[PDB]
Amino acid sequence: NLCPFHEVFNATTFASVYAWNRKRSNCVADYSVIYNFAPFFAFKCYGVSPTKLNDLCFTNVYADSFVIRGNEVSQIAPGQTGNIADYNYKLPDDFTGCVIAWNSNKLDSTPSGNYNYRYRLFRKSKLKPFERDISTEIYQAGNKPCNGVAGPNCYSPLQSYGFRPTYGVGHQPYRVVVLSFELLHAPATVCGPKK
Amino acid sequence: DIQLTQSPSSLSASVGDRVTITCQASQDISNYLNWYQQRPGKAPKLLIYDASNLETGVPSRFSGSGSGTDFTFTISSLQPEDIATYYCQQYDNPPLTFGGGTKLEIKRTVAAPSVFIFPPSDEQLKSGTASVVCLLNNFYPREAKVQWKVDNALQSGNSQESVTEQDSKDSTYSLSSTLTLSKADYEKHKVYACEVTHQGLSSPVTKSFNRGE
Amino acid sequence: EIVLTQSPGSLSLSPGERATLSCRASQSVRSSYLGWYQQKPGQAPRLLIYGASSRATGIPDRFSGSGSETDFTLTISRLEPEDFAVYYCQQYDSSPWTFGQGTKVEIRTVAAPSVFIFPPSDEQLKSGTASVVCLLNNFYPREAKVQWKVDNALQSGNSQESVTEQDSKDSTYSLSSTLTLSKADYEKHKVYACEVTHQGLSSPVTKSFNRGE
Amino acid sequence: QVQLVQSGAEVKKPGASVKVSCKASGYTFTSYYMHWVRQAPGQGLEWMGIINSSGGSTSYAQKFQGRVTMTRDTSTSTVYMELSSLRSEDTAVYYCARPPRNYYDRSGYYQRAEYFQHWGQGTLVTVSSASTKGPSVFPLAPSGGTAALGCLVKDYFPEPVTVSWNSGALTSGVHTFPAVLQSSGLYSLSSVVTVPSSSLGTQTYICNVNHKPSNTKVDKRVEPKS
Amino acid sequence: QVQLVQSGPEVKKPGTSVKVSCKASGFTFSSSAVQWVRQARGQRLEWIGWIVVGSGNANYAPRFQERVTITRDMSTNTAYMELSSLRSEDTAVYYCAAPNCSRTLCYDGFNMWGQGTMVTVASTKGPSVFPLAPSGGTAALGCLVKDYFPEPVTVSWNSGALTSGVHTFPAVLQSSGLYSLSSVVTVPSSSLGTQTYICNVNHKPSNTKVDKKVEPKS
Repeated sequence: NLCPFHEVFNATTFASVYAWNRKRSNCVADYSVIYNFAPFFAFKCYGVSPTKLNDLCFTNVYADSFVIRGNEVSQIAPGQTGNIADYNYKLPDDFTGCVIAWNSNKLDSTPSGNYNYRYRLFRKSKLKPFERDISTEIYQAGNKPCNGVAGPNCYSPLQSYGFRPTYGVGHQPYRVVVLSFELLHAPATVCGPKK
Repeated sequence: DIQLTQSPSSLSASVGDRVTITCQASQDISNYLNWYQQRPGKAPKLLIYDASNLETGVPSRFSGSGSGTDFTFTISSLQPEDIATYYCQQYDNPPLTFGGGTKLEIKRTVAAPSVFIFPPSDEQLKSGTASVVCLLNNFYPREAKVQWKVDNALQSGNSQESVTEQDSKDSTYSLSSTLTLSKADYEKHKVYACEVTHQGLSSPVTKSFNRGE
Repeated sequence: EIVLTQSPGSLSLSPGERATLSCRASQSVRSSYLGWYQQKPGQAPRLLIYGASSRATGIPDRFSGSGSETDFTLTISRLEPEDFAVYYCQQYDSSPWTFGQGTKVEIRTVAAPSVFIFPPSDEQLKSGTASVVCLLNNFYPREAKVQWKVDNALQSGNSQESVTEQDSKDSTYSLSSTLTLSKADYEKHKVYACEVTHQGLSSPVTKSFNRGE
Repeated sequence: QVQLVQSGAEVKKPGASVKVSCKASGYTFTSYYMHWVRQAPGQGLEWMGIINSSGGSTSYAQKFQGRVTMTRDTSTSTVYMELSSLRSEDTAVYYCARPPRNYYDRSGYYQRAEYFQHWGQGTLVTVSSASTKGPSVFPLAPSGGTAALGCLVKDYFPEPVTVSWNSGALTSGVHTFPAVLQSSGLYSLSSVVTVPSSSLGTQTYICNVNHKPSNTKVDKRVEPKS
Repeated sequence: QVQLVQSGPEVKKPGTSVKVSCKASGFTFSSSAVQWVRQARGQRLEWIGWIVVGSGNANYAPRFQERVTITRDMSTNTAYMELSSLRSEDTAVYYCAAPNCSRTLCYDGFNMWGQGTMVTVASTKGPSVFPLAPSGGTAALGCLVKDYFPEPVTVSWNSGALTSGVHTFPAVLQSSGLYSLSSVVTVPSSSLGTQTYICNVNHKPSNTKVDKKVEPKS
């Protein structure tokens, strides 16, 4: 009976970038509730003007939440390359939506290191747009069967960040929420407070 | 239009040194300033965007800073592959403009050249022209002297030199000297030599050959 | 740890015929994580074959490999002069990646050494120590004797010998014998000789000089 | 995998026109702006203009307004740049560049992101009245050590020629010297490579020379003189 | 021209900690992995340990697991190996190897190799270079590089323009504890009064660069 944005932004724990969470309607997109979490940077909404979002209607709205590090926040954008952009979360080049990222060193960092947030390091192919990969197969440096053995020329495809409060901003955790505005040939379910 | 003055024109530093380049805008351009790297014969490669943001895959030794009119590009530890010409570009207002460019050169230890000599091919001798070549491979510094001798007679004005850019790996240079003669004048003599003088050589190194031997 | 047995420890064979080298594993090794390396004397090793039977890029067809679970074999079809080096097998299967002991390969016809003698330089005589040198150049086999004579008096305990490895072109050796004396004892005598005995010499070859002549 | 492949180098007379293509692949073509930047031989970079790959709307720099036209073909994912009324000041290497997508901030203001993340290999346009001549490729034969061999690419116009070794399989120790401008107005360069002298009797060395303005492709086998 | 270039030789008194590094160039570094081995003069090769530059996971040999630390810096494409508590028998030539890895696939064998850097575990002394003068046949001349600690000295002839017929003998260790070797070359006797012969000796531990001219004695 309303758009529960807090459930995505006020959530206690975000998902790892290789297993990014998706949530998706029938509601009023009152985006002001997101400011309880302060403005950050680079809304970088592509194809969508956010000051018009309060008087626009869409079929659905997809909130993809995860956590990466600082110097990778720039990869969450159409047509970007890199570790996260190729092997974890891929945005399409015709992406009509927004990306809201903010520092969370206060939330996702512990003195011993938050090794719960993980990211994919090896993959034989680059990810298609909005494609999730939760594989655990050990990649082999070469063309051989590790048979699960993680060691010589046989690498665990996932690595942990290990966020600590003492890291630089380029290595500090950042919470990311990607908002995809789905306009299908169907009745609109999410309207702005001004319709 | 907005004018970008890039400084210096060129500089030479050793591997591991701190390199600093400056770019001043004629007007306030906020942080809308990018830094590109162009290797010889290649297209410009974006290293920094929006004054201080690193492009994906750019080493952490590269950095940018500045807001307004003065901007700084910094390499914290110069590496052999960093050989190139660097450009600053603003997009605060069209038309987009680029800086004059800054050519980065590397200072390394003295390396003596390896000298080779190449007689003209029979396929070229069929054409009436003979091109003898003298190669000076992998040397530093750039300065060197090549002297052509035909039957011990010194030549001049019938040769042209060509130097390669600083190799992106060993930071050395390579030079080629082409001597051009007519087929009659080439067949009229016997000994053909190129004498090389360089800082890494205690004595001039002469590479020679005899025609038809 | 996976012990790598190497057999034989030494292998003396003339160039041309088939060469077989065995690498034995302490326990079964998956025939894929395995490589063979050639280390030339005073050089970094270089890969020849990986996966026991797959030839790497840049290696001629004359080298081949036989792979099994515990036995591994390297066969040279035609031995070449530059193929005389040490061969090591390595497994990438289980850490630690142990190395084989290495099978050294050598051989040629008897070649007599060319003997030269070098008095101490004046620049060295300024320092108070005199060094006389006797060079035995290009010989085979490796066994030979140098004997120093100072005024026909045989020397012992004041000479040191050094031998180069088998040359990559003619498969010969070279030796240098250094006789170290004090300047006073060097000036107290006149004739200085080195006498060489080798299989290629029917009589001992003596090379001598006179001090200050 | 974002690829921008430009057309071959051309030579045009002063006053004529030229059209350079840039085929894009590996990404959604119509989602990005395409810019053109030219660089004169030994000079800096000069921004020419921008085209929207979806609608085709263009924006040119003032000094090129009236001489340059940028077009786009979505079915082939190709951006074209045509320059008319050519002068000697237009002889240059022309690059097609792709920056990322522009965006909006919170206050609803259009934010441009014009930092060129991808580039084409460039296209050399030579404005000259001289004729096009294909080069001649002569072998530079080598005579446990290290030997040097190569190929002399002589008497061609205009630049450039591209020389590879063994179809690109041999890149170690290769030095392709810049072309010298002889007194005859023709260009001549040499491409050399140092190899082990033990590999001279086993490995085959073939230099591949390409001069596209004259449609010349030559594979010269370099052997020791016998 | 894919290659793996490392630092020069270091020579450090016992008890200290030594840092060796290998910088790779020409290929995708993050995809590959670097193995570190060592070899003593006259003995077999021994495997110290291997690290994955992309993952950062380092595996060490059981013998040296406590005393080695293998790290990597991905910004400069460099792999580091640190040895703590240097013991006198640890003197050896250290090598670093890595397969030729592109972005997509990796070469199945350790294709590329480092040049090999020697490590000696006394004080440093520069050598003295003395001429060994020649006296249509064949003459022999050379250079005696005496009284240097430690190895290695590198001797070229005419800055590398003279290679055929050159024998650089392995260094001998004198009773004083200092090393000495000789580098000789055989030339035609008809060139002694035409061609100049200069031996270029380099002892990098003592920053000694010498170019000695060898003439027939007069």
